[PDB]
Amino acid sequence: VLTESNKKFLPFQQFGRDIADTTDAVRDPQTLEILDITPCSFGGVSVIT
Amino acid sequence: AYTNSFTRGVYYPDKVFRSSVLHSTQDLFLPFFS
Repeated sequence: VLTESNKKFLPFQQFGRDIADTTDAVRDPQTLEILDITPCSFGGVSVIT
Repeated sequence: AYTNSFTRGVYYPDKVFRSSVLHSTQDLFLPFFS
């Protein structure tokens, strides 16, 4: 899920990576703006019976 | 002559951003106090 980011990228910086080597912030090639990256919601499913 | 480079010649190694983290990189650097 994208989201506008207040993050600062240097002019040569296009991808901001995570601890697990995953991009958690990107810069759109067309418009030079920084977008926040977040994997969609997930979780276990427990059935109570 | 000679002089001491205390903590000079440190740059950003890669084209990636990081925040509030300590990162370790192997790259051509200027040794401290050289």
